[PDB]
Amino acid sequence: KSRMQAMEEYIRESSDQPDWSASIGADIVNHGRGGIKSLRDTEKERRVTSFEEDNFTRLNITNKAEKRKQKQRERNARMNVIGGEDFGIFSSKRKLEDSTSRRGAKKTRSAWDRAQRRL
Amino acid sequence: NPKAFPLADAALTQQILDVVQQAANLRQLKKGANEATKTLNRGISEFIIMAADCEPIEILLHLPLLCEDKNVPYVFVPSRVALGRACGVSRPVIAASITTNDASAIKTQIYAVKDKIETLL
Amino acid sequence: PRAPRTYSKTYSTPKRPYESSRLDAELKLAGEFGLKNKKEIYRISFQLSKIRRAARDLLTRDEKDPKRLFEGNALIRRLVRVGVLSEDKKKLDYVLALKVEDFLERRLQTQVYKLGLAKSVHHARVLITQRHIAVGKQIVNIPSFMVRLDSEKHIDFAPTSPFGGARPGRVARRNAARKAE
Amino acid sequence: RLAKQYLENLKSEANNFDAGDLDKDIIASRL
Amino acid sequence: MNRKERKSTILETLMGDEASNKYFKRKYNEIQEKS
Amino acid sequence: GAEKALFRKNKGRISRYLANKCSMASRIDNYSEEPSNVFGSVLKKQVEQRLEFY
Amino acid sequence: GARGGAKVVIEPHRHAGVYIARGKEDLLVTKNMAPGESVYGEKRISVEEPPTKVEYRVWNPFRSKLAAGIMGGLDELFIAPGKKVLYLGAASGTSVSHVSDVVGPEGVVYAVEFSHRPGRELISMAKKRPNIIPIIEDARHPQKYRMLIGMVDCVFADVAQPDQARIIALNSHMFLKDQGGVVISIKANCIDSTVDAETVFAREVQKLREERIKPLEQLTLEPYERDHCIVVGRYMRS
Amino acid sequence: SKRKEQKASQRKERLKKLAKMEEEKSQRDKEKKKEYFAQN
Amino acid sequence: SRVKKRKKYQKAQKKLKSVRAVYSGGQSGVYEGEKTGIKKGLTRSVKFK
Amino acid sequence: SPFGGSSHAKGIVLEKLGIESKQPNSAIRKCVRVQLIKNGKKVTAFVPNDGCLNFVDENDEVLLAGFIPGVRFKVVKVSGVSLLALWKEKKEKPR
Amino acid sequence: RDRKLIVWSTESLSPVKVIPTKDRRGEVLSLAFRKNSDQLYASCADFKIRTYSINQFSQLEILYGHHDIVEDISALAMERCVTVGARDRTAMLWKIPDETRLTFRGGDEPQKLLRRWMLFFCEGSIDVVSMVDDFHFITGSDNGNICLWSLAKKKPIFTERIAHGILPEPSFNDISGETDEELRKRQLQGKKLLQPFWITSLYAIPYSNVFISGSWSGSLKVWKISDNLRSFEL
Amino acid sequence: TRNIPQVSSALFFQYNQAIKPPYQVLIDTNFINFSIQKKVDIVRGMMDCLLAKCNPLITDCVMAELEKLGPKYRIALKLARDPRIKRLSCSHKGTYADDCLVHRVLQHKCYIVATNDAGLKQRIRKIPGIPLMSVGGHAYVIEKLPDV
RNA sequence: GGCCCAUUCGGGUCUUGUAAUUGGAAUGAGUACAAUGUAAAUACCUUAACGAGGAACAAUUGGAGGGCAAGUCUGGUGCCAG
Repeated sequence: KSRMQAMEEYIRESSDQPDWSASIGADIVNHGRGGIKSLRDTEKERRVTSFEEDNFTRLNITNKAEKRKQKQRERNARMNVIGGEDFGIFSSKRKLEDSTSRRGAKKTRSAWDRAQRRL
Repeated sequence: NPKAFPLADAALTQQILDVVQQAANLRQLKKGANEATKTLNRGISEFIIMAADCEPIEILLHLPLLCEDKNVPYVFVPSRVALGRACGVSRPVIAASITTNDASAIKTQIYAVKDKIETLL
Repeated sequence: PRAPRTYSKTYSTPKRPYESSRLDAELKLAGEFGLKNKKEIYRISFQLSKIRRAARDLLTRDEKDPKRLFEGNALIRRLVRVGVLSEDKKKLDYVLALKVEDFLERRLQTQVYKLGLAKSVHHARVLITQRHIAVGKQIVNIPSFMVRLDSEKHIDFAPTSPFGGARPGRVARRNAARKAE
Repeated sequence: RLAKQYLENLKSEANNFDAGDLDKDIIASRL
Repeated sequence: MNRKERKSTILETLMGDEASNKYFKRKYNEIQEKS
Repeated sequence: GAEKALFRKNKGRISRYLANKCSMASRIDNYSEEPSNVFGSVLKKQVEQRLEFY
Repeated sequence: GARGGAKVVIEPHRHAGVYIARGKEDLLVTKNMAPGESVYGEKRISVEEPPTKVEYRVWNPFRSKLAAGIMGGLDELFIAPGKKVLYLGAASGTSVSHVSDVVGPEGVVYAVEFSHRPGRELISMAKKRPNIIPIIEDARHPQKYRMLIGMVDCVFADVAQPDQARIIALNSHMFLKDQGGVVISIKANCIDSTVDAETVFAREVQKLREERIKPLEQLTLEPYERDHCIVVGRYMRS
Repeated sequence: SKRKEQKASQRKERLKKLAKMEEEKSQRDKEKKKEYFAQN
Repeated sequence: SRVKKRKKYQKAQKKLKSVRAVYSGGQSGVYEGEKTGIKKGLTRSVKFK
Repeated sequence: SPFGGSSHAKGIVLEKLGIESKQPNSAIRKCVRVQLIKNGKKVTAFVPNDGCLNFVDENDEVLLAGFIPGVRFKVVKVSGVSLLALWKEKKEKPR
Repeated sequence: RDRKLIVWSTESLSPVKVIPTKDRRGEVLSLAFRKNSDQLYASCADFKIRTYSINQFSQLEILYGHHDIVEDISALAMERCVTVGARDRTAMLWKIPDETRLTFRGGDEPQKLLRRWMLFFCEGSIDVVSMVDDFHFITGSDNGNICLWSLAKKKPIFTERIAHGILPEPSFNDISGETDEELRKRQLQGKKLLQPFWITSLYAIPYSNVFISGSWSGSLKVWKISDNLRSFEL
Repeated sequence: TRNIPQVSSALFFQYNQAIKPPYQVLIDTNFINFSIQKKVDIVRGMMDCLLAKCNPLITDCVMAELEKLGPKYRIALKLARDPRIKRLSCSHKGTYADDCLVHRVLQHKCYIVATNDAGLKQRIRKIPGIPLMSVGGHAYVIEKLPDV
């Protein structure tokens, strides 16, 4: 919930650690009918495989739980991803400042807290 | 003062040797001194590339005369030896010509490099 | 039952479909890029409008704002990965300077025509729809596939396609068989 | 600065041993 | 063009061209039929 | 010089080969303030090697 | 098309000093100031006149942007017999020789060039035409060659530079007559490739106007050239 | 003479299309001067 | 729809070279003159008043 | 509203008033008197053409839609089949 | 350049199988055996890597991701094989089962290098690569730069500029045909024409702290990597 | 000599394929007044209408008609002289603007015209490829700009 | 000869038309041998053979104009008009 997508790419450029890119053709969902797979949805699928390898059996999707996990996840694509990078997070409105803000109890509240920080 | 003038700096040569490479892949590249002259004679050359260490240099100083008559940019790289691989070809090249094609896949960085070459001139 | 779902349209009909300037605008865009219908032009205009509206909203904000800086740089990073914006236009005003023709130029059928693999835009579309084009290793039959730069160079003919090294198609082998017979 | 505060905020949101690691060790020993 | 083909006056050069003569003989016959 | 045979199947190859080198010598002569014969002397020598092989 | 035996009829153009050769094709031609030779390998007409053999040169509109303007149909061409012309950006005698032909022996042509390499051939051309005065000097500094140019009626500038308007103005202020001619050739890509051609031409016609040049005309040079025009203007000092 | 006849052939076709357009701009013009003076 | 519109666009291309001149690669080979002829008394010129 | 709020109204074909007209495809030949079923009020309706006039007969169901000035109604639909389908030889009227 | 990968018996050099690349541009440019394994990895000019199981004489999988030709290839005991893309100026490390790649870029510029100093040649291409370690590898560039890499960092951890020196300046008697001595000297343009030696070879002994570089300077240079694997010396 | 002005090369028929962002917009005298009336002040009111950066231009004439208006129309003058508003100088004797405004778009097919005077609107409607922008209702409206 | 513009008269412009003949390639729907899949099975993925010139392997909808008879009707100032 706290994570804001646009922020973590700055970590990526500023991490200085590689990113483990996949193959050009291995990313397209289905012959191009579904656009290039977004970065997040590649992070979800590997959880399935990393989940699938240990359990020793695949996970089937219930007919109900099916009906709210592919279309909009491939229609947010058709609305929002054009080429495997999302154009949707921006039309959305969010208060990222709370995620940036040092809202925790360990926050500058008096002149002495910030002075101790500067030490 | 020098006959080989202007000479691209270390950086500018790299972008030029780049656009040279994809051109060889896309059949937009005519290389060698006489082909440069022919592409110049027909006026299909958007800009030419020549080498400053040609042995002797004098065998490619016709091309500056041809281009400046017609307003085509030209620029020099330190090495004819380096200009070879960018052409994708097993021998040194002292002069090569990228041709005019508004229908080419690689237009954008050509006009980017072609933007810089006139600034150098 | 269980919760319903959010889905939306990828396009919007123009404010006035009937001004002549518009009509011949779709005419030449279609003809040069070889589209099927005006539906694709309304599609592409729709996202271009969304992108420019976001860019304008980010312009309205004062310099150095967390909002403007974060989201504007994210617009531009993604717009440069798609290849639409060059590396030297890393600014949001130049996002506001964008046009539909650049997106259409990023459509795969343009690249298949453009690299020399096809001799007409319609031939490029036929080749794509006919399982002859591979971006890297993977076969695409959607002309509306937009191409990245790293993906731009990896456009080749399919290993399975007859022109890319596979056996001749049905017509060629049929002709050879009747010639032998 | 703004990036660091987010990381510090994230770390706030997020004797020593891991239950999964103990399981993985049995899995590895079986392996 | 060759020296032999050259003529002092334009019309003679048009006389040497066989295609123009063949082209036109057809047309003059066609028009006279209508007339 | 193909109207007076100035440079003149195997014979034609030499005529073109000499034509290529004659073009270079003009470039050196034209774009040198004080042209020398050092390059001309050698550029004749390869033609002599060219002639012997054919 | 225009082959050796083919015979043509020479008749005058609307502009003085310009001529048309009819036939199966129509050619723009100018009488040769130096008969018996071609300057850039152009094509030539020889006419028998009482008999003296007068000679006429073919003007290739693709090579010469001014000739493309004539093909474009310029209403007014200040370059005319008995008129002083200042040619800026004279790469060689490809066009200046034709301009030298139009002005005639009574006229002169002040050819200005910067790059030394094209200058050498231009000087070699200049000897063959006693009326051409070659100025191998930067046009950005008219004070450099004020020593060499007398008062001029018209200025032709084909310099392909971003700062052409400044070059045109300084030369116009120093050299051009009041009510004198201004005729420029503009390419959009050099001045500004970022924006379309039409906005560029609007910007250039604007810059001429602060400099007290009244612009009269503009011609895009299609089908002979993309993204060109020739703007014709009058210098209004008063 | 075949080309001059061609001009007269497309001449007649245009003016029929032309007389159609003016008729629309006549009838619609009368309508506006009824709606305008309806206020007055 | 694709074949129809292709003929429509190319037709429209045939239509514009009638109304105005368009570049076709420039000169190709030796200059063979003005094929359509030269009109002495005609100007196509867009005049600044 | 012409139909009192509905977009369509059925009626009863009483008599084809234009049968005796000499001129083929006259404006009159397409006029038919119709009884509105919901209130019984007689009205006049348009049939698309004299060819379609063959299809309409007396005591058949006819649906009327908004359109010899004053005849505001057109016959769009008859006896289980739309006229244009019958007129295009796409259907036969059920009896 | 025949677009074939043929295998011989070691004893008699007798051919036992031919494996076509099945690509017009699939000119094989480098071969590397997985250490103590029958796995072969082949880098081919069609921008792709071909991996074979020689015990079977069969093709297994193909790798995609490289921006230009794959000139060189190096592998160690595990299957993490490293590559260099020539004009790509990028080095790529591959997980064959997972099929992902780690992409490594140089990203140095003479502009900043000179200012920090206050002849540096921009890299035109990476030419060679050898795996010092399963977590470290070295590359050689066409500007004479030897760069040390680690999987942790994208950028080089340490680089050795102009390792093999600068090429001899062209003779003044050959630069131009002008008679006067000084005229030909101006054609040399001082030291602006001088270019560095190319790194034609670069081999590191596996799992060691030393490696060897090669060129036509006339000498093989032996380098030693620091114990901390953060730098190397001659 | 007969003169037949060439159709601009920026036109594929009646599409102007030259006007692209950023635009050039000429301001007419009435437009400043109506903008003040509907409180749609100049620069962003476009930015919402067009979603692109434009360059407002006021001619020597238009700056002059604004200034014949008098003390009742002072607000229009200060808005007219905003530094973001560049000026298009004029070299014709008359101070009449409506012939001034149209005549520039006759030459160069690179401008939009901002106007609410019905006197000046239809003149732009015959000439092809001249987008026509006006203030109506609560914000500006652009008629002949398909890129919108 | 094609076309553009023009209430008006006419003016502007050039490779255009076929309602002509002809050649070799590609492949999708269909016709379908299999394996897989699965409690079994359907389905999905993959995959042998065949499969196009009227490629008749024959999508629709709406609108705008024509023109033709030893044809029919009506009105008028021949041969007209509706």
